[PDB]
Amino acid sequence: AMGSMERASLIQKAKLAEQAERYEDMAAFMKGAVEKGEELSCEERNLLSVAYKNVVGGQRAAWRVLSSIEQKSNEKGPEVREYREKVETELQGVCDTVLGLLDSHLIKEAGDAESRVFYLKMKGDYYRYLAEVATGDDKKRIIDSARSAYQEAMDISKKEMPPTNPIRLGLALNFSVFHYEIANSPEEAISLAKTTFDEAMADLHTLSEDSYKDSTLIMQLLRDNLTLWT
Amino acid sequence: AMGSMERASLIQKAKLAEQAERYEDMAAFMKGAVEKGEELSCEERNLLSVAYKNVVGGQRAAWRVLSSIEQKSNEKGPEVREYREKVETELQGVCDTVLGLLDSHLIKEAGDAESRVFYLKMKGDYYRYLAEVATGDDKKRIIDSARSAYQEAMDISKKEMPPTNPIRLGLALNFSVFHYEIANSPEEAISLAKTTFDEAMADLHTLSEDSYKDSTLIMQLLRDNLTLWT
Amino acid sequence: AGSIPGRRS
Amino acid sequence: AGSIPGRRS
Ligand SMILES: *Cc1ccc([N+](=O)[O-])c(O)c1
Ligand SMILES: *Cc1ccc([N+](=O)[O-])c(O)c1
Ligand SMILES: [Cl-]
Ligand SMILES: [Cl-]
Repeated sequence: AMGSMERASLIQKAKLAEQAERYEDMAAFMKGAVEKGEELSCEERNLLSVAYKNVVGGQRAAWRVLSSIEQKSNEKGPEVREYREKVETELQGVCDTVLGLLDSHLIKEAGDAESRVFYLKMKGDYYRYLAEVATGDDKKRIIDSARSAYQEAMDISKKEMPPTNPIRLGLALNFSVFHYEIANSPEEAISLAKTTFDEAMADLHTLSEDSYKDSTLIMQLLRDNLTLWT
Repeated sequence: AMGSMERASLIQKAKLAEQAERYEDMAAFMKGAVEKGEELSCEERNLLSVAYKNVVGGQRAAWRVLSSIEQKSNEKGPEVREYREKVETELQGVCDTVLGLLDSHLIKEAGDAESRVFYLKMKGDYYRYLAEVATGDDKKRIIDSARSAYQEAMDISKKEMPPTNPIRLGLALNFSVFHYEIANSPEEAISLAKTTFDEAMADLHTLSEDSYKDSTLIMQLLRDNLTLWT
Repeated sequence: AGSIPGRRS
Repeated sequence: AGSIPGRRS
């Protein structure tokens, strides 16, 4: 529905939608901007990510509420299951949409480390969200798709980015959550978080005051998880 | 889209949607329940009201953000106006839907004071929301439609309900907000809030502990407004 | 100026 | 266990 709107107008309205906390609109505007076919700037990538993180975040929270009610019930009839299935299907649709944008054609055109790692982190995240609700023949393949995207992103970020780079840190944080919550590998999650934190600590001395704030913010999230896991 | 679902299943899913904070779903389920054509119970009326209050509340908050940005701009292009108009149109559509449910045929079948006052209060509220964004030939007629619904509700509640009845109190609260914010009648708003509060105070002695809590809760909201207005 | 919140059943 | 919040640009 966005094909008739200018790319720059879509970006401007995505920013307005964020201010209005209209994240479904924000996502539709950024989907339209992606489909114009041009690569995305750093700021534009953030807008895309923020929009869909909010949309799917609301869906995941609702799914967890309903899944919990459904587990307690296991006679109220089919309603809790039916409605959990409806939310689940809508969530899977959003994840498929984001993954489709990455595959057509954001990732293949992303040549710089900053953009390619960003998109591969996204790919890992949205397969992780699919894995959270998966139960059928493809649960293992979904998990391996998340793992593979995260791993490629990790390999690039370790080669091409300093240990304090916020995207590198956020990727490691989320990959560690993947290990702990999805892959049943809590020791791998703990080891990754610790090594990521320690390598960043040792590189903080190179940073400006503003970069220091950006990096230590995410380092605290790694620490919070380690405190919860150990 | 709800014609094929049982009335009781729609009500059950509206309750689930509230727990999941999926208020657009909740509203659609309760719209489906209304369209089954049977009158609504006290609890069912509350579910209908809660659902649409949340939906339109989100739209009103977004409209105010965008309207404020638009007023500051008055060159960024037509985008802020266009997007404010889009939100405004969606808000008006929701208000029209609720008003359509009240007119077809909730109000005409509502014979008890509790149900009729409840629906007429709703009618006043959703015309008030239309009035908040109105600027054209019909702004005055929209305002008078809100006033007329509130007034009929007030006349019934004063005849048929005790001064501490929570619906009577909430109606008076919202009618006073109408006077202050929409009708440019701050003295009428203050007088209504004061008289409502004082008449309720004098009737609290008749109430149980639980009814006392229900009534004093809304009385505090009247007091909060009076503190802001005087 | 606050109307009825009315957002929780 | 917290992932990146990532909900504010
Ligand atoms: C994935 C990611 C990494 C870092 C930050 N940050 O705030 O620096 C995000 O918002 C997201
Ligand atoms: C309109 C209205 C009146 C009273 C209450 N209450 O909480 O007692 C509402 O939620 C809504
Ligand atoms: Cl359903
Ligand atoms: Cl628009």
